[PDB]
Amino acid sequence: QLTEEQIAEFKEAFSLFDKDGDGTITTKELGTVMRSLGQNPTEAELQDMINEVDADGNGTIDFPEFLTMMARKMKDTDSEEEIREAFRVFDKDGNGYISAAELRHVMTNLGEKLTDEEVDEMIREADIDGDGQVNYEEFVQMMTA
Amino acid sequence: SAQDFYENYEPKEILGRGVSSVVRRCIHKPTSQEYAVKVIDVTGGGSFSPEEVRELREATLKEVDILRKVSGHPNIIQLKDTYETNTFFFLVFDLMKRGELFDYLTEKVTLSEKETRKIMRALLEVICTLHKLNIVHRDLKPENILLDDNMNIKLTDFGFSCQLEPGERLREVCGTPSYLAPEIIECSMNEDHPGYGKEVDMWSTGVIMYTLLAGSPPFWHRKQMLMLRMIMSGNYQFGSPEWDDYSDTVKDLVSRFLVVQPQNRYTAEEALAHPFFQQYLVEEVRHFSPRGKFKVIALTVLASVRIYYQYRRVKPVTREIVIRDPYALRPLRRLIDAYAFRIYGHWVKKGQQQNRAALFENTPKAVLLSL
Amino acid sequence: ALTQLIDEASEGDMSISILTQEIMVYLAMYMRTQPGLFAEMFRLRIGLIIQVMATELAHSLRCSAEEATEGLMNLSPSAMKNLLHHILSGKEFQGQWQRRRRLDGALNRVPVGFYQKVWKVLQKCHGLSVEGFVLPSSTTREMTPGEIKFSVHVESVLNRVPQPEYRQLLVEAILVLTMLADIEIHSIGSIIAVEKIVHIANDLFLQEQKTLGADDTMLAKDPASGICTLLYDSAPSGRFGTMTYLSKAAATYVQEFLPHSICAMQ
Amino acid sequence: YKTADFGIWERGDKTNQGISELNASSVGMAKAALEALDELDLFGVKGGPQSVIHVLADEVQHCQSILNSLLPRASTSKEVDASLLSVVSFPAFAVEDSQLVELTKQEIITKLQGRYGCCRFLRDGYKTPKEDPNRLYYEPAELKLFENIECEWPLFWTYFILDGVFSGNAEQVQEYKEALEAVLIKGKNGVPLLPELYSVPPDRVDEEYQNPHTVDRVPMGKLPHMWGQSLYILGSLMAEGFLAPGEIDPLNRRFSTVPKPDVVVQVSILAETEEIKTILKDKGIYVETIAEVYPIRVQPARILSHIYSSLGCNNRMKLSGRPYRHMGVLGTSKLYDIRKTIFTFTPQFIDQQQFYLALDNKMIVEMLRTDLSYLCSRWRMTGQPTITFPISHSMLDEDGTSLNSSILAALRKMQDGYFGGARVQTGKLSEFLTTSCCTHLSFMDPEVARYLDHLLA
Ligand SMILES: C/C=C(\C)CC/C=C(\C)CCC=C(C)C
Repeated sequence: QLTEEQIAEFKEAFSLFDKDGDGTITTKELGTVMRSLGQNPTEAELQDMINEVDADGNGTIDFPEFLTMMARKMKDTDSEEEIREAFRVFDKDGNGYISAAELRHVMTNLGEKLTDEEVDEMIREADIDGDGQVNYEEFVQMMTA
Repeated sequence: SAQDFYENYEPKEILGRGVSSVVRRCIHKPTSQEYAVKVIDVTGGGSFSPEEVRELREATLKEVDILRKVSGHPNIIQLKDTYETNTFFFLVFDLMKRGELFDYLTEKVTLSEKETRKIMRALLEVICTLHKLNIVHRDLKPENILLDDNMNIKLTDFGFSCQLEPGERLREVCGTPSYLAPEIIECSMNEDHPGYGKEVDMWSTGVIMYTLLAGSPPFWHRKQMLMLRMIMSGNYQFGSPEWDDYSDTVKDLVSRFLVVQPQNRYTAEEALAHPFFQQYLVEEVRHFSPRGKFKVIALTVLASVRIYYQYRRVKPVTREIVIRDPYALRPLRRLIDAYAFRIYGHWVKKGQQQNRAALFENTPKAVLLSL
Repeated sequence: ALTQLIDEASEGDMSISILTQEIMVYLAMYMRTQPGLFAEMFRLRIGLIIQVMATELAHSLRCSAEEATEGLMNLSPSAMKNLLHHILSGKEFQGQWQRRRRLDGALNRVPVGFYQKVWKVLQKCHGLSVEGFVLPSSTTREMTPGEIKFSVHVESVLNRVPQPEYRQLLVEAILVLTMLADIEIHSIGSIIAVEKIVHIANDLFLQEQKTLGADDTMLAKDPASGICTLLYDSAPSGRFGTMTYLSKAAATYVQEFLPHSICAMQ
Repeated sequence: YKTADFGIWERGDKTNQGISELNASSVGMAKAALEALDELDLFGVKGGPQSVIHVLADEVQHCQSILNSLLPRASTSKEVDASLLSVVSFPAFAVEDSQLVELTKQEIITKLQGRYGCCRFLRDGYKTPKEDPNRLYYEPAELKLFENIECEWPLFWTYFILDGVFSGNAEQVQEYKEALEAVLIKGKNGVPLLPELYSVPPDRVDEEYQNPHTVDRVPMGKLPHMWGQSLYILGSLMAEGFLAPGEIDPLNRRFSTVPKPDVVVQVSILAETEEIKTILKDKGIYVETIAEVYPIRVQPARILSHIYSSLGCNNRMKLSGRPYRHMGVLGTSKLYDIRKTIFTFTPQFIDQQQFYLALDNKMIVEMLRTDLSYLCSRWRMTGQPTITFPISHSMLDEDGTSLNSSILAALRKMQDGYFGGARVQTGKLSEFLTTSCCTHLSFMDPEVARYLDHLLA
C-alpha cells in the first residue's frame, strides 16, 4: 500500500541519512545527522538506537529496515508526539510557523543544496494557510497525505 | 547400473533419512567435489507391493523430469545425474552441509526479519521460475527447503510436483496437511470445484512467513480435520504479545498470500514487488516535485526523530515486568522460546502431531477445553 | 561380571534381565548408527527404558501396566528396535505434553549443556536444593563444568523426585533460572529452591486460568507432586506456557532473598 | 578395548584412588600392536608358518571404534590427556582419520601446554607442592588445588618432535625443538639432560593460580628422564637426517592416516536345502546349496571361535590359547584354509542358538546391513571380504513355501550391487576363492581338532 511514491520518499530519506553512498547507514552516519538536526546523543546511544531498529546489522541500518521503520507503525499518540517533534526540529525559533528560511536551515543542515526560490516554492506548493509558513496543522495533514 | 554409480562417486557418510529414501554424502572421484546422493529403496524392504514399486519408479522417473526441466537456477538443487537400478534409484545432487529449514527453525525459534527476507526473496524468485515454466510444487514445506553454509535456500523434494497443461487444474490431494491451501481441501470435499492451478504455491509460501517469523504454523491444532476448517475459512491472527513487535509491512504481505480465494492471491511476480522486498539501488536519480522534496527532508527529519523516540520507549528489563508478564516484552519472550526449543527441540518433527505450535500455548486452557 | 551384574539387578526377574541385554544391544547399534539420539541423555538406564517402553505401549492400544508388560515382552525384536527409536528420537505414535514430560523426565533427558549451565549458575548462589537436597558451589569448585561427576551430582539432586514429569518441570525452572541469571548482574548469595519455584509457577498458573475462566475440574492437582495436570499438559512456550510461569516464579522467589535486583543486557 | 586399566600414569582415573578406567592410550596402543603383529613371522625373514603371529582384525576395529568415540578425550573422567600423543602419531598410529589427529593435537596444546613442557592432564598433581609426598592417593577435594599448577613434563615435547619429523611438517620440528632445548639442563661434561618434570615453586603457586603458565618452574623428579631422553635423542637423530621414517617403522604405521578407499563386498548367498534353493530360484535369485559348496565347507562363527582357541597352546607353559570370544563380521568374512581345506565361516549374527535376534528376519536384514556397512568402512586386509549367507527355514514364511519379503528385498539389493551403504558383488563361493583374504590356520596342523577332522573325513 506504500505507493511507488511513498517508497521513493523513504528512499530519498535514506539517502539524506547516508553521506557516503554506502548503501547502509552507520552509527556514525546517523549521528552525523542527528547532530545535523541539533539533538546530538552519545555514540553509545546511537549504537543502541541503530540496534533497536536492526538487531543484527552490526550497527548499520538498511533500506529494507528503514522502510520497515518509516511505514506507519506509529500509534496515533506515538506518531503524534513524533509528528510534533519534527515540527519543533523544524522551528529552531519555535515560533510555530515554518520559515521558508527555516526549511533552508534544515537542508543546510542535511547538506543538500537547493534553490532559494525553490524552497519558497516548496512551502508555497504546500502552503495555503500559512503564506510563507507551514502551520503544524498543515504539517500533519501533509504527512498523512 | 551400480557400477556406473561407483565409477564416479563414493558414498562416505549418512546425511539424512526418510520414509524410503536415504540421503548420503559422496565424493565425486573425478572432481573430488562434495555432492549429496538420495538413495530411494524402490522395493522399500518388501513392504511396497508391485503397484507401489511401479508407482515409486514412475514418481521417480517423473521426479527426474522436473529437476531436468529447471537447471542452472541459483536456489534449487541441480540433479547432476540419475542412476536407476532394479532395487534402488540413486539421485546425485549438491551437498548442503546444513540441514532443512525445519532444523534451522528449531535452532532459532523466531527467524529475524532481515534473515527471512532474502530467504523468501529466493523462494519467491524460485516460485517465479516454476510458474513461468508452468510447474507447480504443491509441497513447499520448510523441510522441503535446504540451506547451505551461506544460508542460501535450496528448494528440495519436488516429489509432489506436476506440470499443468496450459489452463488445467489438479484434483489429487498431495501434501502434508498444515501447508495445504484452502481449495486443496475444498476440492477434496467437493467435485464442483474443477481444480487448483499454479496459485497453490503462493499460499504455501505465505505459510512459511508465519512459521519463520513466529515459530508456529498459521493454523495448527492436534486433531486432523479441525486444522482444515481453519484453513478453508481462513481464520488467522497476528496474535499478541507475539506478533506486535514486527513492522506493519510484514502483516499485509502475509495476508496477501493467505487470502482464501485463489484469484485474489498475490502472485509471485507482484509478490516480489511488495514494499518488503524493495532494495536500495544506489544509482537512482529519484526526481521529485517540490512537494516531493519537502516530504523527503521532512521524512528524513521524521525518521531521525522517530528512531530516538522508539528507542527511548524500550523498557529495560526489571524485576517487576518479569513478574507481571514475561511474554509481553520481546527480549524475555524470545528467550523463553529459545530455551523452549533447547529442551524440547527433539519433540518437533515432520507431520501433524509434531509441529512447532505444540511448543506454544497462546490461549487459556479454558478456551482450549471449551469444546 | 556383566552377566552376573545384569542377573543381580534383575533380582530374580529373568524377563527384565533378558529384555535389558536385548535393549543394550539395540542401544549399541543405535550409538554406532545414530549417535545423535543420545546427546541429551548422559546415563543410559535400560530398566527405566523398559518401563517407559511399557508405558508408551500402554498409552497406545490402551491397556493396563501388566497387560503392557505382557504385550511388550511379546513383540518381535525389530518392533523393540523401532519402538526404542521412537522413544529416543522423540517420535510419537493424560495429555500430549504430559506424555512428553513423562517421557522426558523418566529417561532423564536434559538439553546439551544443562550440566554445563548449572555450573555457572551455582557460582552465583550457595546451592541448588530439590526436595531439601542441596547442591552447593563447593561441588562446582570440586568438579569441572564438563566433569562427568558433576553431571552425576546434578542428576542425584534432580532424581530426588520419583515421578518423571515434575522433574522435567524442575529442569525447565533451572534453565529459566540460568537465563535470568544471565540477565541479572547481581547474585542471590543464598540457596534457591527449584521445587518451590515450580510450585509458585503452578500457583500463578492456577490464578491466571481461574481468572480467565478455567473451572476447578480442569484445574486439577496431580495426586503426588501437587502440580496441576493442565500445567503438565501445558505447552512449554507461549503466553500461558510452563516456561513463562516458571520465569514468573524464578523472579518472585529471588525477591525475598535478593531485596534489590538489577537486570541488564535485556 | 573392553578392559579398564590404571593406564600410562599408573593411577587409573583423575582421582588417583585405584579406580581403573578405560583410558584411550591403552586401547590405541593395543590396536597399534595388534595391527603390528598381524601375519608377522616372528623369527623374521628366516621363519615359517609356525612363527606367524595371528591377530583378528575384529578386536583391532573395535579398538579403532573406541578411540573414535573417545578422541579427543582420553577417558570418561578426563576431557583430554597428553598421553594421546602416544596414540595419535607415534609410536601407535592408532587413529586412521587425520581430522581427529589434529583436533586432539590442538586440544592438547591449548589446554595442557605451558612454557616448560606439557602437563600430563588437568589437575594432575603428581609432584606439585600442594600434594603430600607420602599419601599415594588423592582426596577428592584435593583435586581442585592442582588446577593451573600441574607439573609440565618436557618428555612430551620430544613427542611433538617425533610426530613433527614423522609428518614432515618442519615448522613444528623447529618451534618445538627450540621449545625443548630451553628446558634441557646441562649435566656431567655439559650434556643435555631432560628433567622429568618442572614443578611450581611453593611461593609462586598463587601467582600461577591467577596467571596460569606464567611462573618460572624448578626441575623436580627423576633426572635424567630416560623415556624423555630416548625420545629426544631419536628426534634429534632424525631431525638432522641420520634416521629415516622407514628405518624406525618398517611396518609403515605412518600410513594409517592416509585415505583408504572402501571395498567391494563379495557375498555367497547359500541355501540350506534344495527346496530353499527352488523357492529362491522362483524369485529370480541364483544361490548354491551348502552341499554343492563342497569341497568348501561352511561352518558357524562358534566353530571359528572354538578353533581360534588353539593358538599358542603350550602344555608345559600351561597356556590354553585364546579364550572363547565371538568372531565379528571380519573374522567370518575371510576364507580360511585349514588342513588344505577351504573353510568359510558364517557371520555370528545368524546364530539362533546363542540368542533369538537371528530368529527375526527383519532383524537379520538390519544387522546384515550394519555388518556390511561397518566392514566396508573397516576392511584393512589383502583381497576382498566374503560373507557366506545361508538361507534357512526360519528365513522363509510361516506358510513355508515363500521366502520373507524383507529378505527377498535385501537379497535383490545385494544382487543389484547396493545394499545398506555397501557395494555387494554377489556370486558363488568358488569364484571368490582367488579374490579374498586366504588366511591359513597353521596352528592346527600336527577337542575342536576332533570335531574338525570328523567334518573333514
Ligand atoms: C533479571 C531477573 C530478575 C529479577 C529475576 C530474579 C533473578 C534471580 C532471582 C536469581 C537467579 C540466578 C541468580 C543466578 C544469581
